[PDB]
Amino acid sequence: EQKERKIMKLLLKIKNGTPPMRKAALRQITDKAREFGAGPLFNQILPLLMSPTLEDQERHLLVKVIDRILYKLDDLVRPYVHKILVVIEPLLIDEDYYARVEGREIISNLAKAAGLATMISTMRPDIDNMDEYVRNTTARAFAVVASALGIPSLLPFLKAVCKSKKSWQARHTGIKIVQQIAILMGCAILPHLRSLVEIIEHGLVDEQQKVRTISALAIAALAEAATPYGIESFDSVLKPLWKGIRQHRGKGLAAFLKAIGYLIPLMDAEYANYYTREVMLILIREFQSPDEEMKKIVLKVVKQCCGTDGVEANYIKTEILPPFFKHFWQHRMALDRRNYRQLVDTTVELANKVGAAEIISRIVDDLKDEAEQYRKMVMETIEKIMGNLGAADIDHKLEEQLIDGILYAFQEQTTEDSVMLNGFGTVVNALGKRVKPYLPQICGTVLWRLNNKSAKVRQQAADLISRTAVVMKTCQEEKLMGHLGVVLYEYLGEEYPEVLGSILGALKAIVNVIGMHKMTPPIKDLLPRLTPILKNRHEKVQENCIDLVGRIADRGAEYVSAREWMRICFELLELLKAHKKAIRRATVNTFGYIAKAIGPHDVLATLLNNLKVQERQNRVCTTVAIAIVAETCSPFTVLPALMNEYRVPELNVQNGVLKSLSFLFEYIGEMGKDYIYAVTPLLEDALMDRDLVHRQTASAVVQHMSLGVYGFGCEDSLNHLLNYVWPNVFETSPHVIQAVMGALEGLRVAIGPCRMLQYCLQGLFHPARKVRDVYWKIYNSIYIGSQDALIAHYPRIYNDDKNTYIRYELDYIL
Amino acid sequence: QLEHLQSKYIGTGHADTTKWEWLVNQHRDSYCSYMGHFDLLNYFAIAENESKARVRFNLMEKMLQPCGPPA
Amino acid sequence: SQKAEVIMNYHVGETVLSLQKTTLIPGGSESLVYTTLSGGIGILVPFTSHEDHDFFQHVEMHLRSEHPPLCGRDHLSFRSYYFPVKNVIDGDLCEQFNSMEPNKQKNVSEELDRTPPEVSKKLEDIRTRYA
Amino acid sequence: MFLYNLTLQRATGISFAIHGNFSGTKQQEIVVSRGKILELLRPDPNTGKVHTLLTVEVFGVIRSLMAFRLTGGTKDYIVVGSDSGRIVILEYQPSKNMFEKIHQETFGKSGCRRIVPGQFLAVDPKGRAVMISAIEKQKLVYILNRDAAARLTISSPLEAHKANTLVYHVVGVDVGFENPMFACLEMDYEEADNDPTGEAAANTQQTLTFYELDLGLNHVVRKYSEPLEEHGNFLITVPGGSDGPSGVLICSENYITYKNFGDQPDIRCPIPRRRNDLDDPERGMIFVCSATHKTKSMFFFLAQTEQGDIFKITLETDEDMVTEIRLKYFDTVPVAAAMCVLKTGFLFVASEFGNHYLYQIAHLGDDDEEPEFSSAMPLTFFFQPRPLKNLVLVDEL
Amino acid sequence: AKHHPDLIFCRKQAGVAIGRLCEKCDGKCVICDSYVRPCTLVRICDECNYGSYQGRCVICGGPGVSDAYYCKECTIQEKDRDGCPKIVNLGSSKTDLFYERKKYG
RNA sequence: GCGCAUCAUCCCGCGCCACCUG
RNA sequence: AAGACGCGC
Ligand SMILES: [Zn+2]
Ligand SMILES: [Zn+2]
Ligand SMILES: [Zn+2]
Repeated sequence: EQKERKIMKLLLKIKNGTPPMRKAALRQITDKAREFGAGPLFNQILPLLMSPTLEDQERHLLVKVIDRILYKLDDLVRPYVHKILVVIEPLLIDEDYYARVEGREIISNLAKAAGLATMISTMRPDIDNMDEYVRNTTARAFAVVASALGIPSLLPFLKAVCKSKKSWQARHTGIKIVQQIAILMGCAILPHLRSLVEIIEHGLVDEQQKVRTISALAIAALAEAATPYGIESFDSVLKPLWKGIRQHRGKGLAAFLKAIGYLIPLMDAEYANYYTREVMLILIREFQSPDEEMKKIVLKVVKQCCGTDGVEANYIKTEILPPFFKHFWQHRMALDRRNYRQLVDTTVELANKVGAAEIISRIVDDLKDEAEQYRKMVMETIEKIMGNLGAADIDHKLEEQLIDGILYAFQEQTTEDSVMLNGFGTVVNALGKRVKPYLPQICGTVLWRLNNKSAKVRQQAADLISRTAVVMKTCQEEKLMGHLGVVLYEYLGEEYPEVLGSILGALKAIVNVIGMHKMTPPIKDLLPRLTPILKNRHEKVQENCIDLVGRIADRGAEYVSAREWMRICFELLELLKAHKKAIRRATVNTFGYIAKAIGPHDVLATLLNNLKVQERQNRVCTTVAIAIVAETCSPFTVLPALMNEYRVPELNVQNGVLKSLSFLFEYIGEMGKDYIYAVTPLLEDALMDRDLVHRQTASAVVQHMSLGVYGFGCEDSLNHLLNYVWPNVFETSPHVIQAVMGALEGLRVAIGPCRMLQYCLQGLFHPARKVRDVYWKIYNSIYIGSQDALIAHYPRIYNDDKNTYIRYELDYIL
Repeated sequence: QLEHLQSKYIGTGHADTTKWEWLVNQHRDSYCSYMGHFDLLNYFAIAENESKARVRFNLMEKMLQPCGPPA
Repeated sequence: SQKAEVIMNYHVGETVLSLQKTTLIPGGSESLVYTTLSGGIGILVPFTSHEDHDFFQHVEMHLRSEHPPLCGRDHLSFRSYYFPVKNVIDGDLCEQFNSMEPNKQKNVSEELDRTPPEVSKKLEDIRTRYA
Repeated sequence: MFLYNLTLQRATGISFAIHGNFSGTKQQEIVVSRGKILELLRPDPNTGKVHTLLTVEVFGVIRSLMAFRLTGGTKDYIVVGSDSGRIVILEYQPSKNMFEKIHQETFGKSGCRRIVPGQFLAVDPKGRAVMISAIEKQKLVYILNRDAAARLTISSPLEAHKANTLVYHVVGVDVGFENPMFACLEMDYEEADNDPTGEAAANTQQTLTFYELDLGLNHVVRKYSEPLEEHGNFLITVPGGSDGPSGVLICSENYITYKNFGDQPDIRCPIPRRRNDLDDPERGMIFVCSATHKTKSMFFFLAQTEQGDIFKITLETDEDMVTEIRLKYFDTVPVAAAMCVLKTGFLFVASEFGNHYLYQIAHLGDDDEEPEFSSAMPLTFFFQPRPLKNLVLVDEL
Repeated sequence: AKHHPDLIFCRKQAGVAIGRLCEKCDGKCVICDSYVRPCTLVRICDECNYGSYQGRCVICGGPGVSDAYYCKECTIQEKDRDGCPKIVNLGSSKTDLFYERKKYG
């Protein structure tokens, strides 16, 4: 009927149309859902999710509106909990991070809003379902719902399910639930570890292969969730696991090995060492297994065993390194992804534990292999080892072999990846002074890679130069660095944008490593060459050139004429519409250095004229620029211009200058106590009931000044400012409420809680309700912070004939 | 919607909190501050010919139900 | 009607039951000697010059920023316990400046463009003049 | 209009006291805390004189102070709880002659707040954990451990909050290499404010709550809740383990109660009174301070009453069961806020007001001419005060 | 955080570990989003730092490259003596942004 | 449906949270 | 081209 006839229109409005229309439609959906109900609304919403042709955007919007309407409704979704659950199950079973996060949030909201009894009633029957996908999604649902509202409320229920005898399916489901709780909760199951261990023990004893495998997985999950402590609660599981290790084979063997490897770090050093010695024979017997999953499992087990302190370097080297290294270095197993990452992690952990010497000395030869994946793997291991351990263990032979290997690897640059550059940079940084003889070779190779076939490999060459400039400068080869700089200077005419950005980054690095006065290119000609680069449109070149000219202004401002200073300021104003925030921050920094170098008159006049762009993106940037100019220059030479610009009746100009005053007061801090008197008439004018934005800006200025001048005795003007700020509490807009609350908090921390208590005591018991509510919230805000002074600031209340309200202990006289 | 810190604090009033709760909270805070401050406790123990232990014991007993019984 | 205004505020930390303004050392100057309920006796010394006041304020601020109290309590917050501090300079940090290791005291000495010996001389000048 | 603040005389009154080997040597030292000044002073056994060795100001209000040491170590650390919402562990360096901070962990807002920890502090006797508690609704537990570098380490705080409860005193309980145990005089008041009939004062008894510390599970749980016949004041830590049985003594009005977890029967013993009391009989008698002496041969407890009578408390017990508590009158001294019994036959008394004395114990008075009392005697007790006989005054501050 | 009221903090007991910030949030304050006067470090809670969550940005959730800090104003306002200042929500803007990017990308 | 205005709000092109699979 | 908020013809 009419209730349903108003549903599809809103659905088509929110699914089709401009964003304003769908936002408004969502607004009256949220507003009118109190009278709409839940029954027909869900009866119409759910078939939309049941549509096979559902899209990502439609599903996301519908789940969001369902989440909001369910948050609004406390206990009005009880009859449809089962439907919501069974329709969210496909949403959460998906392999999308955002989708599964939204699904788990939905189920948590279901658990919080709805009672446990109805959930149990609609929840029990599907535990013993024959289909496996529904069992998996129901296991995820149990995990999230037990995460909500706490696990102990349903822990005995889980024990009862796991103690089932009718079929092994119920025990499998219960062990899956325990594993899911272990994998999701993390550290929230530590107090309840013993009961879960006892529950999983008898399932482990069970003869069913699936049941014992899932029990081993649950034990491993519990161990990894209780990694720091919990061996005392796990010492009763070791014997069946050892029996399975010594008897079972196949997938069960893999699960038991994973469980024991997870449990090994839990115990002490001696027990872990003995168990690693026991399992090393089986590990060696299993290394050459064709299965990739088992190889990954044994790699993880080996890494965990090696991470423990029970083993020793000599023993591990003489037992496990030769066979593992012989059977775990092949291209066929290197072609994988999970095997790739697991092998990298295992090798780097082993190198950290036992040492890097041999583990790099007998892989530098393999670095020469023509395979690109093998080269990438060995270089990743090398760079991880260099970053983690260090490089103070290399002799001449190993270091020259490593240099030859890295040079050969970089020479055969076939794939497109930055890992090449990262590895080379880490290697050269780790080597330090010991690589100084070889620098001409790298210089020649990088030059040869630079000058060929029209700027394609020049990107990585310039990135490499920028990365290695530090060691290049510390190698005392100043003439070579100057030669590279000047050559790259005439190589500035490249049309390619990414190549130009790499060139700009390399120029930044070379001018940063060495002093600017020693740079061979002409700066007086460099700036006119960089100005067209400033007029470029690509983001990378724009940010690089803006930071470069910021460095120019910071250091090399003496050799730059004021005419081109003003011009590049003009294109800085023009460029302020950049999308990236880093570009805008660098731009306002450039204004700061320029105004520090030259008198803040022309730049200030140009900045003050950019407050009429009809877009707040440029206005805030100009505000920050004006604030930084006033901070880096004399404040008393900027304020009169700010007031003169305020004199115009332009609302945008007034808002900009007020924000500039707020930012300046925030930046200067305690030094600005002398300028408090100069801005009092402006604050009084802004605090007048004319514009909400004016009141917000005035409150922000008051709060910033109060925080800045706190502790220096400036209460005379602060009290007068509060006298006008206070009548702004009665507002409805959230932004002005937040600004007023911040201003009053600053005035409280500056003046003291006594005056705030005096003001808030006027209407704490007012006959009306809204004034009482706002006074109570203000009083709570005051009472939360600096409570120890209100006791002295409390007033005196006369006691009644039935209760005592007078503290007689304070009336004692000595 | 940052009211979590408001609700997670004990000793502050709200919309329909009566006078009795406010006064008993004030008395409890005053007693706790008296106990914390050594100088005021010493002043109290000097005013009456007693000991600091007895004064703090009596102050602890006064924390059971200040301002008479609830109405 | 007419209301007076407070021009100075401080928090000694202990109850004060004595307050007098009389000279202590012959040939000295008037000081505001006070005695507290905890058994401590202190005096208040006015500043005879603006340069000395600026130097003392800079020293106090630098010590507060560089040398925190042992129990991890904010010195400014401790002094502004019940009411904000007003026109009072704490000398406890200035006297404790003589107890730190040489590195930090020398570092703050060039940071103030001064030298530790004359700094200690200036610190002891007030003590030997007003007490 | 600018004044300079100076301090001609430092604070002298003593609010807390503690003793230990703070220099790593066999020489005992005393660390007492003033109102806002922390200073170290030690006596000379050869001459009996006391000289201050270090004096610093902390710019804060000290609410608790006690010392501890790690097992197998030789140096004692200093833990102080100030009005700031953080805990700091100190260490004394004899070479630098100054206190060196070792750790600093923040857990709440600053100031003497009702629900901010810092008022009550407890340390495990073995020296493996420290507990800090608030007046109401807040309790925190920390784990003390030594890494491979022989440096102090601090773990994360533990959640031990209980809503709508009041805590009177917190003190550690010896377990003898078992999990650390903490006992407090926790009591509830939720029903007190919900009864308009005025019966809040009546039918409301204290409880002796016990808290474990499970290292394996890294969590704290309440152990028991035993109602008490009458309100208590403070607890005493009985040296447990191999040297004596574990337990706690409860000090109340005209009575002392011994309690222990398990199947330990309660022991009660009335506090003896003077001969022909000139005070009002209706006034009760409580305890103001206590000390201990964990001698290897035999341990004993010292306590002081409101009027200053010193009672030597001797505990008689079987291998695992307590038999009786034997009280005995030692001497009479001025009322002291804190008392510490030093080694080598020296006793330090930090008087509540006036000068502080340093007596010297000469005769232990084991079964002297004065008869002793016991809990086995059916029904009060009366003793005749005598001048100073066991203690001999040597030096005073 | 400040700009978006939807994001909320876990507000749990502070631990011993130190939070991290990504390159984008290198200088932003964890509360008021300011780049002025970083004084004190930021402590993280045990729940917010476990396994995969280790070395993650406090504000957005990227890889951790720099240590977090508290600004001078936040320290003055006594706001750093509170619970864990880590956002547990994923943000409403991020979901819509990712969905539209996936659709038009 | 019009004209507006605020939050140094987003603008980053794909990311990776225990997993698929005989 | 996007997350929220408030303003009247
Ligand atoms: Zn980030
Ligand atoms: Zn957290
Ligand atoms: Zn901040």
